[PDB]
Amino acid sequence: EWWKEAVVYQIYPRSFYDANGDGFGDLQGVIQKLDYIKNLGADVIWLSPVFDSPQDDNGYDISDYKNMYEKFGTNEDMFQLIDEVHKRGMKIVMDLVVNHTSDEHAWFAESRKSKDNPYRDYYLWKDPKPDGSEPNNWGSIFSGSAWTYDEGTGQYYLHYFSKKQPDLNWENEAVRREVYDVMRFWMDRGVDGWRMDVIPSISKYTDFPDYETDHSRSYIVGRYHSNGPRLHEFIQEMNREVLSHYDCMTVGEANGSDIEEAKKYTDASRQELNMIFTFEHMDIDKEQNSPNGKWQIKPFDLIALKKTMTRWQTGLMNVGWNTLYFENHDQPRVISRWGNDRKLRKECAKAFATVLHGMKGTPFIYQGEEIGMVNSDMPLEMYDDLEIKNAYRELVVENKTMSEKEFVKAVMIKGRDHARTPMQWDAGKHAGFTAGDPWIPVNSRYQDINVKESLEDQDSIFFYYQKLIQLRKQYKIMIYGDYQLLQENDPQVFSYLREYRGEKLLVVVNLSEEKALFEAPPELIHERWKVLISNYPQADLKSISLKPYEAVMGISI
Ligand SMILES: [Ca+2]
Repeated sequence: EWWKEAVVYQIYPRSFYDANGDGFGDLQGVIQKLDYIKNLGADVIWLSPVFDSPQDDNGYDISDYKNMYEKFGTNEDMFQLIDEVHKRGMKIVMDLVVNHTSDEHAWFAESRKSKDNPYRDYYLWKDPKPDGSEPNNWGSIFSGSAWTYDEGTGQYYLHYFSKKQPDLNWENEAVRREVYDVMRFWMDRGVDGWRMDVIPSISKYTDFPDYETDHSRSYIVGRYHSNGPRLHEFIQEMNREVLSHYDCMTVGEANGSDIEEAKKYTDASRQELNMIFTFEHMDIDKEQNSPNGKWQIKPFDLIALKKTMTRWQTGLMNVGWNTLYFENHDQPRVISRWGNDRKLRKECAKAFATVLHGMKGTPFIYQGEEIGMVNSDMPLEMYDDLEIKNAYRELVVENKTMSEKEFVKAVMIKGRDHARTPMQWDAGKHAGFTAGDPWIPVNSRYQDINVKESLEDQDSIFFYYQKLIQLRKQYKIMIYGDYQLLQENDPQVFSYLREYRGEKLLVVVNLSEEKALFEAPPELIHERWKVLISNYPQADLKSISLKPYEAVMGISI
């Protein structure tokens, strides 16, 4: 299946390329950079959402599923992009955002008018408690309550995300039909698949029970916010009504998912989705459940990474399918977060890439990951994301569960905007992103980190990624082989083995700044190896003295 063998490149289009000079990346800009992506070697593009939206959550608050936001272009520009993707032998996946819409979507503008409106039951409306307060103690992921009051009609509406992202009512069959008609509209025009935004949230517990009260916080995000009673029923209905009618790929964004849930979504026999993004490996550097959420930082712990990635590799080894990612539009640059982004930036970027691309699953490359883009030193006032604005207000100003200094430090490590500063094309003004003024500043280190310098340097992170993708297309063991963690207890080295039809692939990566040692276990000592890739210049893999961030992948001969 082409989706098993794919390498996906995720574009965050407002930050990719600005062809028309307004500072906002656009769909013709994407078209003009497709040759670059094909030369890297990715065969599938996932576009973050370009549908009409007032941009409260930068496109994830959609106000029209059948038209583009004007700064991206028009549907004609989108149809051309689909065509240009296909002319290059590639595929395009769009972002399906159907847990919620914008409050400016015509559906919601109508819903909120009156209880008798035909759109009233497209959304989730509930009476206040007798004292006027919210139906329950559920929280929003972007801080505060999940409920907002509408004075006109005397009810609250639910939003798991912002107050400008009212949640759709999937109990109403008319809403399910509306979603399936959106999907067919785009698929009939050549969209090859969907990345499904917060897909585990679409089914609600319609009794809306309170969470057990904590004492540490007023609003709670927990187990009712996902995996509702009708979740898999709905995904199975979407497959029958839509996905089964096209040659397509689907990936669900699945924050909160564990390995058994992943098998419910991804086991082919269940006729749901092809794969999902879990957050469990993204969650290793926060406390389990602080009121400060992901902003309650912990240092990188390689043993925690090895345990989580291994549970996923073994859990979906012979049923379902994994996604493989360290970066996306919601995550910091991994080398800044967990590694060295200075003197060992190249070695480190290549080392995290080798850990990831040596595994079973579909790899995702976030725009700029392939040139080693890094987190930004911009001051807090320059950040754009509503998530930061809302968390500063709740955690620092109001509840005082984080100090100013601690919050600033956490945002410098994990703010989503580190992913969103423009793609770095060359060393000229605004890194070649725009001839105008970019919507957020370009990262201050762009003169040293960009596509131009990368293509001029044979030792670039770019060529290393290009090689990993080539290897994947040449060596079927990388796609189909099983997985075994080796040297499990080593606190510096992530090593593992893939096996397929009597061939072995050995991946050994020192995720640390200091020297380390890998010794092959006893069963492998009489293997002969050929080195397929390494991030140091100078094949006896039974014993490897590893330099800082040294990575090597060998195949048995
Ligand atoms: Ca533009």
